[PDB]
Formats: sequence, structure tokens, C-alpha cells
Amino acid sequence: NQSVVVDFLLPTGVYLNFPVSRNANLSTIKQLLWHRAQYEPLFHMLSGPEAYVFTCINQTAEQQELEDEQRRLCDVQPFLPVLRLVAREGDRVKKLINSQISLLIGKGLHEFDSLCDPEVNDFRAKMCQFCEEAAARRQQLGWEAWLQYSFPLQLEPSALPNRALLVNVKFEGSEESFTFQVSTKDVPLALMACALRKKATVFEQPEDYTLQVNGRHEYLYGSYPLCQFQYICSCLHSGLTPHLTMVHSSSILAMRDSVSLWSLEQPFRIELIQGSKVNADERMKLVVQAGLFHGNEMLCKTVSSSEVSVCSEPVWKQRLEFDINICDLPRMARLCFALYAVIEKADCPIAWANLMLFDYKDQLKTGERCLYMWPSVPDEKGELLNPTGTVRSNPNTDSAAALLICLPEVAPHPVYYPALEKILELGRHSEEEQLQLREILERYEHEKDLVWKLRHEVQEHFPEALARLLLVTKWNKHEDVAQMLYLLCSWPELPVLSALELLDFSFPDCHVGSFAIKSLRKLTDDELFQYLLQLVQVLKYESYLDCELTKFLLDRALANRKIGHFLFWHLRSEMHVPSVALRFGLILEAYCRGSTHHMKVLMKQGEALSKLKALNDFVKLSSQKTPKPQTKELMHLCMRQEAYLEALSHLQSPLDPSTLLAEVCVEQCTFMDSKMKPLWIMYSNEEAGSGGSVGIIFKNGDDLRQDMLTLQMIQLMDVLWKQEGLDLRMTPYGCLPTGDRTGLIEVVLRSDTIANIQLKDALLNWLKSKNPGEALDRAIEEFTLSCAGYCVATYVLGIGDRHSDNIMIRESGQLFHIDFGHFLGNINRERVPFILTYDFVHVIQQGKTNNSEKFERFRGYCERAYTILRRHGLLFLHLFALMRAAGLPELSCSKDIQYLKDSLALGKTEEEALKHFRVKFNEALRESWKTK
Amino acid sequence: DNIEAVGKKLHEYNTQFQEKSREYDRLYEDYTRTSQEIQMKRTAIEAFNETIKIFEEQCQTQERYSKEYIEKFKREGNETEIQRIMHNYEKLKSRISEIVDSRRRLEEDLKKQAAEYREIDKRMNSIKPDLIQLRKTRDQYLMWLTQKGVRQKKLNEWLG
Ligand SMILES: C[C@@H](c1oc(=O)c2ccccc2c1C1=CCN(C)CC1)n1nc(-c2cc(O)cc(F)c2)c2c(N)ncnc21
Ligand SMILES: [Cl-]
Repeated sequence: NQSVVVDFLLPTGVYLNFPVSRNANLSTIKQLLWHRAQYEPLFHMLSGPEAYVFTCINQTAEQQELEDEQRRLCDVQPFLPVLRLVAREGDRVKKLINSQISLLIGKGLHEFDSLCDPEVNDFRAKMCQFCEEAAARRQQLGWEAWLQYSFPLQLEPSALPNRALLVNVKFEGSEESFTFQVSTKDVPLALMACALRKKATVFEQPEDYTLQVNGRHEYLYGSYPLCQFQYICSCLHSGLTPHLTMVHSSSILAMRDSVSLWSLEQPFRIELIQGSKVNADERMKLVVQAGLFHGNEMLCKTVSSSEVSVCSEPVWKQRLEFDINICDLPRMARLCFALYAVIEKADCPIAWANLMLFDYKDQLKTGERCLYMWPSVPDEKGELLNPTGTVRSNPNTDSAAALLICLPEVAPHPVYYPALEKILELGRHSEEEQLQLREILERYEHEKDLVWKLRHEVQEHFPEALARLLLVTKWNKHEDVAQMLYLLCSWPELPVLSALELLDFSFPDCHVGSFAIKSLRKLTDDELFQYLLQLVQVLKYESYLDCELTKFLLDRALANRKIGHFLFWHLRSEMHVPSVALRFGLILEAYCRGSTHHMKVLMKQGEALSKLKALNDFVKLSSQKTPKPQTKELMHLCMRQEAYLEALSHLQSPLDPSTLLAEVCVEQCTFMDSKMKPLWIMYSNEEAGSGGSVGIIFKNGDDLRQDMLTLQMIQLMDVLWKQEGLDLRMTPYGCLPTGDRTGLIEVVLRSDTIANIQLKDALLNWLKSKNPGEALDRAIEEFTLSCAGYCVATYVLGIGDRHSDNIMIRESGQLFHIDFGHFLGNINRERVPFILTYDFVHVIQQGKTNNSEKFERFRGYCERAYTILRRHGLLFLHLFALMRAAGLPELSCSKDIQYLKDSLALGKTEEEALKHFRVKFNEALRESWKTK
Repeated sequence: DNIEAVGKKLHEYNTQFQEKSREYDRLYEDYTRTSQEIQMKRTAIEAFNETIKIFEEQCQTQERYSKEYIEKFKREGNETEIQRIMHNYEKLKSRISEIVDSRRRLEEDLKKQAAEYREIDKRMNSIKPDLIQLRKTRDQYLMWLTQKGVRQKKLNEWLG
């Protein structure tokens, strides 16, 4: 139905109930309300319409004062159609932001209050102050700094030939433009000057200008040459004339506007009182295994309770003493429970739960604690406990199972884990063996003790072996913990590569993570971006809410808008996961508060995303009943509705916020009538140029994280190759998870799949029909370079699942791989061989039988490509290690990482590795003929 | 005992493990789906509470605001003004009852779905021991045939 009856609560106590249109804006509803109110009592005591604001209860259960009255009631989306008039006055800016945050981050901000938690409340106090302040300091800086913040430089890696080519520059609010020639090695200041000279023909300074690539939020500035910019690099390669606009600084300003722990030598213990809401088999009996942990390793032996009979509310009431003293517990000591169901005496993991012993203020937890457990999932490892599992409580306190335990009072005063000054106190005072150390470090219980004895030598001569020396340390003895922490203070700064290793769950200590972040501060924004996905997943390993890694990510998010955008979506797309909903919720709130400009961008994207979900659901409801042409017509009729059209129109692309999705081309929109039924949405932009058309695929039903991870890794290789002067013409198109099994994929235009193009020498003739005459030599070189790149990439990453309909080719000649579903050999797995395909090998050789000259160049590209990845092999191992946090089925253990060790052959030397690669190559060249 | 009879058992036990793995993974989808629906129901109830609460502030206002204003025309001039106000008030109170009835219905479904959540988990925890014991059995037979020296090709054809 079109209309809807809305309840209206007037400030006099009077009540009105009349129908309004779902499409009416709130400004129109006030007018109608006032018109109706005049015929109800107490009207003469109301002030004017403009004196009041509507209030509603939004979908997240909070009062929201509806300041923007150009919004439709269907866009406001109140819980029940109920609006209350209230006084405008107050702190309207704080109230507006808090509501917008709740709606954007998914969770209502009241739910953080509802918890009654010091750690949450302290986190929200400290970070929101930090982010608000950083945003305030950002405003007081100049337009240049703001331009660097908002539109950071997009450069080509290495951040040679000096040919000349034309370039179009103009000024804002002017149809006419001045075309002129410049060189590739010119700085951007020199380009502006010629435009300002061309301006001064009949008739300012260059330093009060920047160049905007028109149709985009992408600006050319700084002390880099014109060639190093991605636009001019993409223009000079393609041949298109680079269009630019001269923006004034004022126009950029327009956009901008005493008890000791070690004295207590008593053994550790807990009272195990009760279970709760336990759903097990009544014939069986319940047992609770408990174990202390510091990372993956145990601090002492794992104790157990007695066998009580299975019921909803089992009652144990037992002391469970452990083989460790209260003084010996390290800062990150982690008590870990698992409730098991066992058969009648003379195993079913029911649930599990973990608890940090010390709290966030460093105090040892005392008294009763109710751990709402997480349900155990059967896995291949078959472990007893889940020490790597999350430390937060299960949010489903309504129906989830619980274990009631009580950590007893260790002393009358509250005892804390000692401060750094007293840690360094204990740590301060305390040719032959060097040969064995070299051999062990530069390559077990014997070896670990040698690493411990010569730890000063490890610090002195083997600084990069810090991770090894950490894992050999005995964290269940406080003397040993002090000594290792003492060395850590004076430990020399490690490179980014070594720091990444230290962010893994194996190193839970706060000082280690702090050291790790201390070494990641040298990251430039470009390189941070390559690891952002990995860093966000590591947040799931953190014990406490406030951590050095969280501060780091927010700092970089607030200093670079592009980084914050992707930080936001990475976090936002996991808010459906109870494990991280709270943690991620709190980081997103802090971000928003220091990023009110980008909130308006993110708000627009969210409502674009919300309409597409609805639009895809309608297409799913329609495609089962009706055929495609009618459903395609019915998709457009929905899209052309004001609510839809305005929401989908005029937004920054989530996949790239510099791309401007302006006018949706409804005629060119469509969907694929198989599988999850992904929407194909096309946009236009007359200000842009030849690449004025852009596309997005909205898919809802698959989890896009593994497709993003794989795409991200191919992008990394492409950067790593480019840095050594090798461009293999890859297409690492964008892929962004935005929600629960929901995301956007960047459309690569002017491309079909090999399967569709093949419907004798079909690919060679297709490339002829897209590159006739002298263009064909480009297309084959684009094919050969790219084919080599994706041959190596898919080999190294262990990518199965390849076939004619998930490899695509571009009209330029470039071959590229899409829709990555499986990797690292993978559910059982086998080694994927290196795979040459006859049809590709046919195109590479220009359609001949034997073309040894060309084929050797292709052989060389593969060898060189593969050799370069080997030089950065540890980067891939470390990055993949941290992705185990993501809980991907195919990336969840040490053997999944071992696949990359073997495929890159890190255990072999550089000569020996390339000899094996040749054998795999040739065998692939032979196997391409055989089998039919 | 013999390699054919053990390999034949490896095939039967793997099929049974694959079927049981599907049944658990199907039930686990329902545990998550139900888990999300209950949390949505829980927020909707808080939304009802917050709405009801706003209506009860309206009554407070209605009484406080009537009291003072009503005395000026309480038997002084027009008692028609009084009847419009109190009829309008009964219209407010009457709306609250519906919203309460709608809150009441969502409480009833949340109770019924809390029971459902609980029966999924109970059925999940009954399957786990058989799923695990079929995982170990499958693996022991694989280990036995590998020791006996059975080639990887022959193991593949048994595994599915
Ligand atoms: C297979 C093709 C495609 O995918 C659809 O889903 C679709 C939907 C409605 C209409 C056409 C389509 C098509 C086309 C079919 C035939 N056309 C001549 C070309 C386009 N495709 N698929 C991905 C793609 C890549 C991913 O990593 C993940 C993902 F989920 C999709 C993709 C891309 N990134 N860029 C370009 N084309 C792309
Ligand atoms: Cl409802």
C-alpha cells in the first residue's frame, strides 16, 4: 500500500492519527500535521512548525531527532509509524551525529551503555576524545594538508622513457579549454603555469592551485613527475589525452568547510559453581576441562571437574587447583574452559569459553564471573580447549549456555600485575656457543635452552630473531618473563616484514605488540594499504579493547581518508559476527567522530547498498515465477522510483572513493539469472571522458572475503613486479565485502569470458576483431605478459577451480582471472601443477606451430615473475599467517601456509628453485598437448 | 583384514562421514540464522519498550498540561473544550493498548524461538560424537592402508 497511518504526539499532550504517503518527506508531513492539528484542541498554544523537530524510534531502538526534513518516511524507517514533536534547542550537532553513527555502524550506541562495563565506557571516552581532537586539529591546518588528507596521491609503484604527449587543461565554470604539450618528467607545478600563461593572453600564482582529473576526486600535486601518476601513466599507455581542471585554493576551502603480586607464592585456583542452559544428551554426563594459556602454549597441566549428570542446570561446586602460583601468572594469562559431554564411565565438546585473569586496568580478577560460553565446532585438529578463541562473552545472554565460576580473594587489598619500572628491576641484574647459535638461528628443547642462555647474544648479533627468542622463553615463571621483557625495551627497531610476524597470536604480550606497532609506524600510506586487511583481522586476537594496534589504525584512518574508508568497510562488513560486533562497533564509532565529512559519503553508500539488497531480493522473488526479460523490465520499473533512483544516483564508489558514480543508466542495468543472481548496475559521467562509464556488480549470497584476499594478493604481486621494472599488465579489479554475504565487485568493461568467446582459433580471431591491423601486435604482447603473470600467480597461490568460464579476456588483449573460490591446493587438497593451456600458447606464438623466439620471452616472463615473488616469500607467509584470524575454511592452519613455502620453494636455494620451476614449466608445456 | 575389505570399509565410513558432516553444517546454518533472528526480536522488543515509553511521557504531559490549563475554562466559559481534550486522551490510551498487545505478541514468538534455538543446539550436540567418531574411524583406516603400502591413487577412489 502507498499510504500509512502515522501517530502524531503533539507537545500539548494531544494525539492525532491520520494517513500520509510513505514517499512524503518530513517537511511535507509537518504541513499536513499542522493543517490537521488546527481542528484539534489546544492548537493556539503550539508555536510554529519551524519551532519543532520530529522524533521517532529508529530500527536500532533509539530516539532519533529527525533534523533533515528532506528525508522520506520510508528512508527514515521508524520502528512503528509514530512521530513526536519536540523543541529544536539543545546540542543538535552531538544528537545528530550519535544517531547517524548508530544507523551507519549497524549497532545502536545504547547497546554499549546497556552492558554496564568500565572497559567499554573507558574505551569510548579515550578514543572518541582522541578522534574528535584529531578532526579539530585537521580543520585548523591549511587547504594543502586537507587536500593530502582527503585526496591522497595515487601513484604508480616506485614511490624511465621521456617522450612528449599532449594534455588538456581548463578552469572550473568554463566550457572552453586550452590544449597544450608537456613532457612526462615535468612536475605538476610546471603544468599549471602553462595553463595560467594561456589564461593570461589578453590579461595569479601557480602555488595557489592544484590540478583535478575531471569526473573524479583525483588530484595531481607534490614533488613527483607527471609519469608517476596512475592517470597519466594509464593515459600515456592507452594513448588517450589526459583531461584536467585548474581548481583554486578557495574552492578546496569550500570543500573543507603495598601488596605485591610476586610476594603471593600460593597456587592458582578457581571455584567452579554451576552450569546454565546446557543442551546435551541425558544419558551422557557433563565434564569441564580447564587450562591456563599464554598464546598457544600451556602454562601448566589441564585439570578437570567430576562427572555430574546431564541437565540444563548442572551443579559442580569444586575447587580446581593448578600447577602454577599466583606470582607466576604472566600479564596475558588466559584461563580457558570447555564443557564436554562424556558417556557413562566404565567425547562431545558442547561449548567453550576463555577469560583473561588480569583485567584491563592490570588488576587480578576477584569474585564471581558468569562466562556465557560459545558452542564448539568439530574440526580436524580435535583439540580439547580453544585458547586462540575470543576472550569476550557470548552476546546471546538470552539463550546461550553459561558457566558460573568464582576466582577467590588472593589478598585483602586488590593486587595488580607490576609496573614496567619493577619489571626492569628484576630483569636488569641478570666463539664456542656462537657457532651453534648461528646454525640454529640462520637455519626443540635442547635448541630452545641454547637460545635462552645466549639471549644477550641474540639481542646483540641476531636482532631479527626476536620472535624465535620470544617463543623459547618460559612465560609460566615471572623471573624469566622479567628478563625477556627487559631486553625488549632496548631491542633495536625491526623492519616492517619482521614486525608483521610479531602481530600473530603466538605473541600475546602487550610489550611485544607495542614493539610491533612501534616498527609499523614507518609504513607509508601506500604500503599500509596493502596490509590493511591483515591488520584488521589481527584485532580478533587482542585481549582488551584499548590496544596499540587499535590506536594505530585509527591514527592512520584519521590522517588519510582513503585508509579510513577501507578501514570502515572492513570493520562494517563483520558487524553481523557476534564475536567481533562489540569490538568493531566501538572502533567504527571512534572513526566516525573524527570523520564527519566521510560519514556523509558513507551514509550515502549505505543507503545505496540498502536499496540494492531490496532490489536484488525482488529480482530473486520475480525470477523464480517469471522469465528474465519481464523481470529485467520489472527491475527497471523499481529502479526508476524516486526513492531508488535518488539513492542509487550520485554517490562515491565504495570500491574506489575517487570514482564518482553519477547517473545510473537504468536501460544498461541487468542481472545474471543463475546462482546468487548478481545485479549489474551501470553508471555514466559526462565530465569524465572515454572511461566515463563505470560499472558495479552487487552480489548477495556469497562470502566475498576469499575473493578479496586473492585479488589483494595478485595486486601485491603486481606491485612487487612493477618495483623491479616488470609490468605484466594485470587486472586487479576491486572487490569489497560490505555486509553479511554481501558486497560490490568492480566491473572490468570491454571484456568477455574465454568460454563465451570460444562459442578454430576463436581467441586469435576475437582479438583480431578488437585489434585489427597494427593493433594486433599490442594485443598479443598484452596477452603474453598477462598470461605469464596469472600463470605464476595462480601457481604460487595454489588456485584450483580454474576453467573457461572463470577466466576473462579484455579487448586490449589482457587476460585475467575472476571469481576466486579456492586456493592453497584446496575439504582435502593436492598440489596444483603449473598450467599452460594450448589455446593460450596458440595466441602467444601469433597463431603458428613453432615460434621459439616469442615462446622463450614468455618462458622468461614466468621465470622472472616467479623469481621476484621468491625474493618476498616471507611477506606472503607472514600476511597469510595473520589471515588465519579470518576463520576462512581454506586458510586455518600451519599446513595451509606450508603450501606457499613449497610453491615458492623457500627451503631450496635460488638456483635450485628455478631448476625445479623449469621442470614444472616444461612438464606443463608437454601436458598441454596430451589428453584428447 | 585384507586390503580390499578395509578399503571397502574406508569408502562406506567416508560416505557416512560426508553425510553426517552435511547434516551438522545444515543444522549449524539454522543455529546462526536463529541466533540472528532472536537478536533482531530482542532489539524490536527494546524498540517497543522505547515507543511505549514515549506514549507514557505523553500521558504525563497530557495530565500535567491539562491540570493547569483546564482551570481557566473549568466552568468559567466552555466545557466543550474539556470534552474534546479528554476524548482525545482516551484515544491516546486506547492506542497504547494495541502497541502493548503488539509487544506481547513478539514476546510470545521470542519465547517460542528461544525454545527452537535450544532444540537446534541439543540436536547439534547429539550428532557431534558420531561425527567425531566417524572422523577418527575414517582416519585410522587411511593410516592403516598407507602403512600397508596402498598407493595414493587407490585411496582416492575409495574417498568419495
Ligand atoms: C562473468 C562476468 C559477469 O559477472 C556477473 O556477475 C554478471 C551479472 C550480470 C550481467 C553480466 C555479468 C557478467 C558478464 C557476463 C558476460 N559479459 C559479456 C561480460 C560481463 N564477470 N564476473 C565478474 C566477477 C569477478 C569476481 O571476482 C567476483 C564476482 F562476483 C564477479 C566480473 C568482473 N569483476 N568484471 C567484469 N565481468 C565480470
Ligand atoms: Cl512491526
